[PDB]
Amino acid sequence: DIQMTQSPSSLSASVGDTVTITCQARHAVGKNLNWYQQKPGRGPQLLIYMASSRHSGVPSRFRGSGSGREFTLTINNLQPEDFATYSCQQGYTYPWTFGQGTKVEMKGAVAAPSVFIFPPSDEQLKSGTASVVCLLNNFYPREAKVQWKVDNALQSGNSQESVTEQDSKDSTYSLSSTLTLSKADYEKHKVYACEVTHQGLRSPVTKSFNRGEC
Amino acid sequence: QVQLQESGPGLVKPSETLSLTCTVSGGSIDDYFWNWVRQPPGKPLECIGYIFGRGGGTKYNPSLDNRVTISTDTPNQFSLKLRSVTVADTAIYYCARWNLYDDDFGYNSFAVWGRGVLVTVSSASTKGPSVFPLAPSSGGTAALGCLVKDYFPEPVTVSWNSGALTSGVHTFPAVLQSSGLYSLSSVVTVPSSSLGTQTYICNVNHKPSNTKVDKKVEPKSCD
Repeated sequence: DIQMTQSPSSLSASVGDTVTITCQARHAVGKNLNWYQQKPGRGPQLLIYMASSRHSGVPSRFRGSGSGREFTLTINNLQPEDFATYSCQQGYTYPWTFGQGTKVEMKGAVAAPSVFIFPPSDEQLKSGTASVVCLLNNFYPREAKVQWKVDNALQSGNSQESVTEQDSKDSTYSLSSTLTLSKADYEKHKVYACEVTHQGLRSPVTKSFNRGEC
Repeated sequence: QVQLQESGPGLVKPSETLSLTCTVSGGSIDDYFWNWVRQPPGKPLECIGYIFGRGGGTKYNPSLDNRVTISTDTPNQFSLKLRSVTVADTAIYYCARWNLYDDDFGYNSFAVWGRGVLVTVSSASTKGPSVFPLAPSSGGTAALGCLVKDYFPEPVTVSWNSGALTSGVHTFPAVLQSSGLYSLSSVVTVPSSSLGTQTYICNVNHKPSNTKVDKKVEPKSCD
């Protein structure tokens, strides 16, 4: 099929800014190019068709341009409701392939995470499993890394993490990581550590506990 | 006033056939390409296939490996069958109309979409969560939370103090464990001064099992 590539995959902007999203087709498609908008929990809706035509009801701040293999969506005077994901799509030959989407996010100031580590609860340990949780709170930008260690052993393959959507007011993200171990293994070890790397820190920070401490 | 909406099971077991219906209301199945499209989590939107009119020509994306059938079984419905599903087929499925006519908005685009339906491919069974308290060892700000573990299907919602506590709350996307069950955390940061001026309860709701749990979380102390 015709490969579609958008640039960038995500960008940060402020209300009132002009934002430009690029879309490239590996083969030429004339003016047969659409743009769609999506939000979390909301499916796609048409913004632009035939490269530059606005769909009914779309504000004039949205502008499509380009042809052949190179296209752009310009959003002037970016509004709060415009923080969203934008996808291009060629409508020249089926399958009418989509680009990967570009997420328009809010700009924020660099902020290091506040890090908290939570031991398994006594309540959970009554059963055969232990979950250790590390919270990276209110940081910017989104990229961050967690490393888990138990008695200095690197834990690889037994953690999972997820990240919130950006905070409406402060532009920040938070991340939760859970290390899973058996109760028998948790009770056999002492030192639990979450090491965090993030742009807002000059070098890594580590939060840790000794099993059983108050 | 032409509206589309998808219906059918939200859960399909691996190797089984996923079936969905799109109901066109206001209008009916007419001279357009009636399409199915999907978006797997973390992947681009993907065309699945279409049919023209009532029983006209079809076209299917080769990416679906010849597992697709699309038919127009009533004047107002068209359907998708997707055979031999795997986890790669978990996605939000949309029906959509491709506009054919140069005298209307949306020419050569998906101008009208359904709202989408999430179909998850899983062998798991409905199970309500266990809820555990999150308290770190005893800077001015404290963190507390709840771990909502071992439930299926999604979703679970969490509030704090029956909705009276909203500032500082973060409820994370769930993760899927290899057991086939989800786990999720919800945390809140609060003034450390408040750890003795306030009780903290997370209110967990798992509607698929009609399970509600109100879990009191108490801070740790070295006293």
